[PDB]
Amino acid sequence: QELRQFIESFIQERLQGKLDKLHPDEDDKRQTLLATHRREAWLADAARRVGQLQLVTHTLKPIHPDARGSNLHSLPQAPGQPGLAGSHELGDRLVSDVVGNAAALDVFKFLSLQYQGKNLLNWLTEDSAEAVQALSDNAEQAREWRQAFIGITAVKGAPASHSLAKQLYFPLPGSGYHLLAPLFPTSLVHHVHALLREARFGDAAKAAREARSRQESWPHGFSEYPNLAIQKFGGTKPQNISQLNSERYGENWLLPSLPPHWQRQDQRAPIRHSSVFEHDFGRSPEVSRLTRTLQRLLAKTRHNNFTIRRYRAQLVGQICDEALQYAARLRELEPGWSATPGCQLHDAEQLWLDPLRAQTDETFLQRRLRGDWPAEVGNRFANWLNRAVSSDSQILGSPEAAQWSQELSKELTMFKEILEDERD
Amino acid sequence: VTDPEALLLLPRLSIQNANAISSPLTWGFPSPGAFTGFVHALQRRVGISLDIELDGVGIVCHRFEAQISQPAGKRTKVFNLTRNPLNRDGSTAAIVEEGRAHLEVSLLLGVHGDGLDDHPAQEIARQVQEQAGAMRLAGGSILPWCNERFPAPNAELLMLGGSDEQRRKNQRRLTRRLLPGFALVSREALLQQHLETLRTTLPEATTLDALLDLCRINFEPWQVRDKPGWLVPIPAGYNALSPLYLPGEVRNARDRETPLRFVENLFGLGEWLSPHRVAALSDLLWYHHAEPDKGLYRWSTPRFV
Amino acid sequence: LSTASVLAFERKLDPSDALMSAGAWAQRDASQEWPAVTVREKSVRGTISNRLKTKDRDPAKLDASIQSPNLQTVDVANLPSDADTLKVRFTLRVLGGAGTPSACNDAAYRDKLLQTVATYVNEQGFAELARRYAHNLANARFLWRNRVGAEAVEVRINHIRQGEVARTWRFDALAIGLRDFKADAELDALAELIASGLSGSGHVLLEVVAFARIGDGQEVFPSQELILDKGDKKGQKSKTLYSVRDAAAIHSQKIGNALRTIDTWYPDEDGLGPIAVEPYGSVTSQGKAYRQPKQKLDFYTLLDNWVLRDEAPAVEQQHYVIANLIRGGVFGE
Amino acid sequence: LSTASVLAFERKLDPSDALMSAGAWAQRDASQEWPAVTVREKSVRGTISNRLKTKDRDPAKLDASIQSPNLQTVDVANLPSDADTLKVRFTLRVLGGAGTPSACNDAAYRDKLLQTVATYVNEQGFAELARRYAHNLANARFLWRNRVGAEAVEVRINHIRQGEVARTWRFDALAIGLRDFKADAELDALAELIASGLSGSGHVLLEVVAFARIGDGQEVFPSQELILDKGDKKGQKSKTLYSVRDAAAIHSQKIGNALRTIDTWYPDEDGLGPIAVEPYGSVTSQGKAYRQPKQKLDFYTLLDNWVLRDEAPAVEQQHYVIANLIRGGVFGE
Amino acid sequence: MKKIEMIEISQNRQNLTAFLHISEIKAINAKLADGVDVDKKSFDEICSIVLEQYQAKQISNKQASEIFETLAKANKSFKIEKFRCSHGYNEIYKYSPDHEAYLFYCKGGQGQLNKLIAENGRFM
DNA sequence: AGCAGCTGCACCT
DNA sequence: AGGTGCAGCTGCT
Repeated sequence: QELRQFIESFIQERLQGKLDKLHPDEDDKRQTLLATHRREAWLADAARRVGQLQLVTHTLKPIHPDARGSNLHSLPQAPGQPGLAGSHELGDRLVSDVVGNAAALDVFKFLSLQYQGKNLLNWLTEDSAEAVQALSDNAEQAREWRQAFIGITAVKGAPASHSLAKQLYFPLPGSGYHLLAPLFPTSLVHHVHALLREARFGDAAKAAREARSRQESWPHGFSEYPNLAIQKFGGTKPQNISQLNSERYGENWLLPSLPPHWQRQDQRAPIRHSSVFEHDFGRSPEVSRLTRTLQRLLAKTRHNNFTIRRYRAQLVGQICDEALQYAARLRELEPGWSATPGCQLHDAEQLWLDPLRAQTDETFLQRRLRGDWPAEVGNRFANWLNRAVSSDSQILGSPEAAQWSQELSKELTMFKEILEDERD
Repeated sequence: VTDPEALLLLPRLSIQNANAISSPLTWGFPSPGAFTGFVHALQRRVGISLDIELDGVGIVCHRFEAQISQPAGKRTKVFNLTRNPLNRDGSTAAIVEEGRAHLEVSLLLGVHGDGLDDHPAQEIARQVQEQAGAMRLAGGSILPWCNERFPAPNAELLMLGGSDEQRRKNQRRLTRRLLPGFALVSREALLQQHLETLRTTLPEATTLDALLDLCRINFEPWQVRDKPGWLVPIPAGYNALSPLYLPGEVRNARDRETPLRFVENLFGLGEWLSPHRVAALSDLLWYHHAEPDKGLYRWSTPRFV
Repeated sequence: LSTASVLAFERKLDPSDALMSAGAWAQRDASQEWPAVTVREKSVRGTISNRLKTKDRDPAKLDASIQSPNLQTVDVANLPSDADTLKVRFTLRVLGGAGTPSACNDAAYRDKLLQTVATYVNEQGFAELARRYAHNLANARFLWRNRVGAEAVEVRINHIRQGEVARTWRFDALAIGLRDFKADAELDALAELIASGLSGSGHVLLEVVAFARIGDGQEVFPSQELILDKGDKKGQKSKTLYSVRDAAAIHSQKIGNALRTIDTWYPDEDGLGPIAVEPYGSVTSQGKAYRQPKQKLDFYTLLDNWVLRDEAPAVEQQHYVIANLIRGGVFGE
Repeated sequence: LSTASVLAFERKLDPSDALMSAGAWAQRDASQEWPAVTVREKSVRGTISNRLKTKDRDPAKLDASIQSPNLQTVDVANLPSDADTLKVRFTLRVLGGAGTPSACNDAAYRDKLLQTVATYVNEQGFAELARRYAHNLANARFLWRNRVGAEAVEVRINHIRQGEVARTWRFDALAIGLRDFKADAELDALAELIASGLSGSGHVLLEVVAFARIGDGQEVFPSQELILDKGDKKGQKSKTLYSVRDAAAIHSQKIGNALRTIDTWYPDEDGLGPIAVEPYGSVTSQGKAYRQPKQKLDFYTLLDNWVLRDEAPAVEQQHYVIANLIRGGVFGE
Repeated sequence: MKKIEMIEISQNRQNLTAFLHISEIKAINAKLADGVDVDKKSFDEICSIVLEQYQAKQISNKQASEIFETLAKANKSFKIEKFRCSHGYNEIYKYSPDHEAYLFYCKGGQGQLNKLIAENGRFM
């Protein structure tokens, strides 16, 4: 019988909280009516409004706010295939959204306090031993309250869709089709959002950043998520959509799924003495991470040397392809290639990573770089690659520098065959 | 799901105002389900009358720009919207948000039909390319040819005819005109083995895509963990959460002659590769498979590595 | 029978984003290497000039509020200081099969709509609608504020069959006004080409270029974007103008709005001239909506009476329904 | 009757950005290939010179603050040391149709507004406003600080019809003052041309060049830009100057502000110089507002009494309302 | 002269001491009550006393109007407001004390202005 | 002699 | 740049 002051305190807080709009000329029955209706019959008013709401983990409103159809509460079975992430992974971590008209949402607060303080969150409808000494009512009123608070988890709708929903077609193996109607994963989005905001700012994530600024970092973790995007649902009033939506403040965050280069910048391979003859290497701004990994990647011992050697080989293999794509899109993108500054010296890069014949094509212009042996460029690229991979008596006197040279030799061995099938 | 008899190029498709969001969790490139649905629509509208079958698609992204903005030097991005017409009463309408992008891609298709034997190859390539320039791919229209340049006419490479050296030289020929951009493949096994490596804490797979699309730094007791490439979280099909219904049961259906099902997305891992570093060009092709007894409707790229 | 609960149509006549470049008149026939106009930034500072409140005027407070001005940074686009004209280029494709919906629930409504559109096309062609659609290509309505104040606007339209030019058209956009629709001997060939492409066979590709002699160093007006602003100490807006690859541009939907300015049959008056074809036909630069549902001259009730109850409207108002079937849209019960 | 809730006008005088170059006097007839004036930067080291609050104006605090200097970097533009004249060139176009709004909700308001403006133009032309507009091109008021202390200023004005010159004007900008409005025989032809443009009966494009003889190596004054970050002591950039492609320039709105310095009809004084036309006509340098709303002489009172109640507000004050409509803005609610 | 203008004219000005000439001090003393007195005072206590006397049904409206007219002529310094709305063009500007001007903040009208005023406070 | 519609108002995080 | 539900009204029946 100790659960009779909580609902009375909530009703009294709601009644005393309806005083910020004070009117002494239009309150002849407004103040008395608000005090009298919110005294004893407020439970009947909540029971009348409980029918609109529904407990839902897959909402249809995010796709469009005008669309009225059918929302589903279900946890799907786990797929057999490996390597798939979905909303089936949520177990105890799942939360439930509430859908319905906005005016009923405050009534859900009266349905949402049963999991706080007391343990009768599943004791509002059934198991009425906590619903009689704390309900303080008759038997018919208790039956009506148990029928009203149990309707949150009901089906509550006939199976329907809308013309503003998606409904795509999917092909069967050698047969007709299936109609798929995708819904919005509210609970999965809420779980990913709770996992993301804590990594962005919180207790340990900010304390490890303070330890980073204090330059005394211990073994611990903090993450960093670059170039997210923001998508907004609703507008100035985000409670129309879903209860969960309001918590995120009518919003949700999206992860970058972009291609390798989405911000093209013109390539400066013009007639420059410092940008033509010195541009035989290709120092781009996307090789800083690979250069920093190759710099601090040549110190590991033989207790874990296999993964470090494979990582160095993978970094070199990626660094070759970046230079190949930069030569294919930088000189090949711009439709002009004039005479280089100092053509007696700026002609190796202007011959290898240079375009075809143009309006200034002389007699010995289309018969020089296509007829000559295009195999010095591989050794020239190896001479640039030898500076990046540092060698000395510490590596050359040991047996790891020989394999570190043989890996670069096996990489640059295809540099004359894949980089020499254009002219010859 | 056989090895295709021929490959069909679509050389430089410029698409304006495609769909950028593509998933309830990502926002980059559009989903590959759009590309497989596009090639199935192209099959329905051409290949029934030309007696061929098209099943595979290879997505090489030459370039990509998005209609995004950067507010106040914050570390987020927003979407540039469009202005809708007014309401019936004539005040304004509520805003729904969608992202648009301008991309330029290339698509290589696989042909298995018997129509190759009786007709010339360039006629089939020309008719497919002519019919493809009149519909859209990702919600955005396909832009046609511009003046003052030489356009690219598509060719039909034959894969199941010839010697192996001539095969390898033709596959080295067709990779010359598709190197500027990169290709997109799927990585289910790599995500599975990376889940099984760090499985000593929590076996939830969704905490693995959210452990490869970040910059993790556990410093010294200043180093950056070696990324093995360009790992991106992608949508990887659908998964049902409702029983299959009857063609008249659900109201407001798109078609009243096809059963309907409610559905959630599935999230997997993918990678962007240079086109040189693959063995053959038919390893790239995307296919889709369904198990209607379960609710598994999934597109992926098989026979890769 | 009744209306299908899921009904949708696809946009025919879709343009692209137009691109803007600059140069000099009497060299416009070699305007393939003209450089693009670019978006720059400048800073403005103004004072209080808005209609202030009816009781907070206070002649000592306005003096104290005038000493603190406003301060902004805006995007701006100008012609160069040696260039004379402005070139705006885009492409258009007519898609054909303008009666069939993209989505329809019933099979009886679909065939009733099919035979209604069939009797319309059999009784009269697409000739009136194509003659009205070709006017907004012959004049240069698609450059909105770049047409006001110019002394010479010309339009070159060329038809593309293979990778070559099939036929060319040259107009004088200032002679053809923005109020009436008259038939010339050269506008009819373009109208017949648009009507043949709109009847279902494939697609028809045209390329439209407009040259406007505007001045020398004067400013031009591309589209500006709709964003939700930043909200911090920094500069929030740039009054952002739209760009494709460092080149000022006009949106696709704005040119599509300019081509759609067709209907003079709305019951208010033809004093505003033609408006754009919309259901409950409303103007964004007017604040209100003609073709209200209290009368019977909107899109939904006309189609409901023409397909279901079988009462055909006047032949003038028959063009409006076909016009916003060519426009497109999503309609459901 | 009440004013419409959407009511917008556009500007009828369009100038461009005025770029500057430098050279020598008595060669200003061959000033087509004169090199431009470029912007450089330099270092400054200042001292404290502001008022102290006499709370921390101690004898030791001042000497402590003197030892810590403030070091800054500034932008600067000078003439070359072998050149003594500055040349400023821009173009201007006069549009006309200055009564019809750009946007309007009510159709009963805009018809009687066009009636009021039409009875103004029929009662008296645009001759007074165009006379006062041509005065501000004759005396080179658009050079703001480049006009003080100058030895000689000269102004050339052309009239462009095609890529040719239709008429030419030369003026001594120092003989024509900055105080009176006195009619010549050569200034009235320019006034007639500007009124012919503002009325609507012709296309008017002008180009204006101004030469100012200053001295060898002396400092010129372009438009100054906004710096977003707060000024920071010890080496921070402190000021930036406006530029176009490596040439100093003046904003278009600043040389547009020096054209509508017209009205002498404000009730405070008329012999203290003309100010710029504005609602609640205000100078931000003086920190005060002439034409207060406490009197009946601001724009929103005169306009709302001339249209809603038909109370003409005297010929002298009727040029103020029409000049405000030529200026542009969003009036109404 | 009503009251809303009284609390408006009381809150938008600074607090100044010795802002009155002695002629206006006896002029105000001739127009106030017998018991209370103001000497060597600041603005806000004077506004509180006249507001308390006008809340009482003892001081008339013309007399409080003369008091607030005298306070209107005397005080010449205003508080700088934090936000300013440009109304026809639908923009909201925020005051920046380092530039001594208003910089652009957001797009909105009177409702958004009241929202950021209730969120951040009206004056600087 | 009520059906159907429609407008307008209030609630809510 | 809110959606949903209900009180009231009309109006020719």
